[PDB]
Amino acid sequence: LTWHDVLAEEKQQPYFLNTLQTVASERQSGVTIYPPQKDVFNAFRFTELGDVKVVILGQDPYHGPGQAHGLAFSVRPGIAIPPSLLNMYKELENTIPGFTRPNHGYLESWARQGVLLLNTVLTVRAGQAHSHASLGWETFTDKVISLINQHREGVVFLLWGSHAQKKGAIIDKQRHHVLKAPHPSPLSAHRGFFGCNHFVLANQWLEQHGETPIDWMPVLPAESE
Repeated sequence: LTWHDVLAEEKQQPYFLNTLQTVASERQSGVTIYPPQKDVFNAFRFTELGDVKVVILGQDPYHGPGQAHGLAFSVRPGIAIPPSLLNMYKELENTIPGFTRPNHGYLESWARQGVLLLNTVLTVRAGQAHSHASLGWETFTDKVISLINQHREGVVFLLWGSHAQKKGAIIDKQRHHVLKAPHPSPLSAHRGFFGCNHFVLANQWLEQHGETPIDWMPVLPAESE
C-alpha cells in the first residue's frame, strides 16, 4: 500500500477539495502562500507509507520566503536555520555521538531515511502563522496519522508540544512507540525539550526491532559536473 492507495478516497472528500480551492484562490488574490503548490505534499513524496520509521509532527509551515518546502521543521538550502531547528540540532549535538552543528537546515535526507516530517497544517499565508489552521488540513492529517497507526507497525512518534501530543493522543502505544516532550521552540525548549532524549531513544527502538537507525546528521544534495 502507498499513500495514494489509502488516501485516494479521502482526497475526493469536499472538505479536502474545498481546502485546495481556498488555497488556489488565495494564491491568485494578492497573497503569497507557502509552501509552493508543488511542495505541499513533499513529506509524502519523500517517505512513502511503507517506509515510515519515525514520525515527527510540526504544526504550521514556516511562513517566510524560502523557508517552507513541505517538510516539518526543515528549510531550503541557503536559508538560515530557524530557532526551533537550531534547538533540535542542539539536543542532537548533546546526545548523538559524533554529531556536529550542520551548516544548513535542509532535512530531506531525514525524510529519505523514513522520517515523516509532517506538519499538521500544510499551507500558510506569508508572515501569518496559523492563518490556514481552520481550513481542512487538521482533518486531513488526522486521517493520515490514523492510517499510519492502522496500516503500519513499530513506528516511533515524536510528539513535541501540546498540539502534537493531542494530535497523537490515540496512537496505539503497544504496536507503536510514542515519545513526548515540550516543543523545540525557544519559548518551550528549556522546559523539557533539552534532555528529552528522543533521537537516541528512537534509534534504540528501531534497532531493538531489527530496523536500521536514522543518521540524524542532515545532508545537502551534492553537485555534479
